[PDB]
Amino acid sequence: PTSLDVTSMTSWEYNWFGADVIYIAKYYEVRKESVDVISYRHPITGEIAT
Amino acid sequence: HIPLIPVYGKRWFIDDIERVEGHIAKAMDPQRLYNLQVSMLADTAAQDPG
Amino acid sequence: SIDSAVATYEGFSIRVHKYADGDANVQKMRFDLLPAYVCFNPHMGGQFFGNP
Amino acid sequence: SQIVLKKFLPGFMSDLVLAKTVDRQLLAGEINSSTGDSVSFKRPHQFSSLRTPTGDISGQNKNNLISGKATGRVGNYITVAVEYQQLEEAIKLNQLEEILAPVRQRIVTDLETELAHFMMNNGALSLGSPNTPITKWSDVAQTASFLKDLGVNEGENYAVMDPWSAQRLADAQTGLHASDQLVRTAWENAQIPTNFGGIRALMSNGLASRTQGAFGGTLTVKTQPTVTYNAVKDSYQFTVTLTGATASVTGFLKAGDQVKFTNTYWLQQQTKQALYNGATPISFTATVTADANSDSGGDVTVTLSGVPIYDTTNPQYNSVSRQVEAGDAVSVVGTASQTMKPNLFYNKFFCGLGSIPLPKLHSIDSAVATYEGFSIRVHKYADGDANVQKMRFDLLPAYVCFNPHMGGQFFGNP
Repeated sequence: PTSLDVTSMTSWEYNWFGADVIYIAKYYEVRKESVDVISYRHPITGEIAT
Repeated sequence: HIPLIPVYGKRWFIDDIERVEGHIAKAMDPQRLYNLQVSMLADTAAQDPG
Repeated sequence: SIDSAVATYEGFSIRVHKYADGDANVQKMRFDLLPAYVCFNPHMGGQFFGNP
Repeated sequence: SQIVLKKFLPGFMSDLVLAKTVDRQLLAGEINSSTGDSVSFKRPHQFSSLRTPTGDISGQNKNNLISGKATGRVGNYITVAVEYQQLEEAIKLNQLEEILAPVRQRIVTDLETELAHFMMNNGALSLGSPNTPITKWSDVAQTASFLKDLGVNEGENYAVMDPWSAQRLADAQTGLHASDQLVRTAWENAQIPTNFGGIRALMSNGLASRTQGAFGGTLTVKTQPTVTYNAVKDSYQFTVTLTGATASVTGFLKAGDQVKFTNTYWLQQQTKQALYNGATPISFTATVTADANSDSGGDVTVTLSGVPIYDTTNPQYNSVSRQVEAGDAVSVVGTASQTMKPNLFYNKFFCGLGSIPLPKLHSIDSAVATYEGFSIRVHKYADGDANVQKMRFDLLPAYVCFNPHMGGQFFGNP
């Protein structure tokens, strides 16, 4: 059953007649992560490449 | 693609419903008031000639 | 000024009102519907059973 | 006397150290809508050893596996409500910000008072005569010495004292002989340092006070109670009947009094050896939970927190040298019916504290206010046809006691 509207705001809706839609949402976050980079140093066609 | 090509005068998306407007919808009330005023003046004027 | 919503089922729309009594600290919901019936002509329907 | 300024005068407030020092981590967001109104934690296990000189003994009289519990529950609501004829109320106080200040303070003060009452009702350990106030360095160092003697390590130990006692300790500190920094600090600000005698000393003015409750006669236990770990593995409470009391008195034993058993001593929980306090052994004591009356014949049935486990089939859980049996002599600390404000000492893992978030009431304007880690829900409505607006404030606490044997009361010892 997917009928779990996310916090259906019900913010003073004034209208006549209605629609049957279900509300879902997207959630964006930013995080600081530790990642290890590899430095390739082949002399051919430039050498330094991280 | 679907071979149907829609054309709109003015279109907006207010509350989950596509709402359109042309160039006549805004002026029906003054016109249908003017008609009533003209008729109600005409019959009253024709009522009493002299 | 009462929170409400509309639900659909088999092409029928039902209005739900959610409100609360404050001092008693109770929350209550109600779903409402209003039907209307008409009989155009009695001579176009009835009950049928197997004849002997 | 008609012109009125818009600035409120300063008022009075209490102090808050108990909530900040108690553990608010383990029970945090655990009583949800799915768990229920009560949640429980596990208990550590203890084992006992056998002493035999042979090795091909693959079959013998082994240990047993028994699991304990510690259950925490919710409390009553904290509510303050105000009503007003909004005409008169808005004539001279607009938008109602000045009422916001003394409602959160009242709620938090009530929460702290309830927490102190709960702690002093559920604590087990006791020290010193309630008459003598705190005067010297030993009166504070004794709590740390006792706590280290029992064997508690995990956590930090705290002791809370009234403002006047702290002043006496500062006066004693001003008499030191070689520490210039301590002498100067005590002379200037009368402020004792953080670690006082090995335990963290704390100053609090808002501290619950209690009355002893009239008692008299030679008390003694009448029937041997059941104190096996099977019986007391879930609540750490036990019920005992006493005789030899006064004929008929209401409120014979109030909530929080310490009943001391003379011939049963504490045990160092790990090594299972008795405790020696320099010159005398330390006796067992328990705290009354609810008010207990006396019927004809002086038979008083009282429920005590903190149990003298002396199981005979599971020796590994013993905590008292000998089993309490009928005819033993007991006493009650303090005098007949005096009233006093006790001083507290406790480990960090003695009691818990939590709050239950409250959902918004439907079709009622509401808001959330944060204050010293506590969230208060504010509701406004207009019930009634008297042109009266109504407002309410809500907060819901939850309490738990982990182990009664890591806290209690302490006074001065003359």
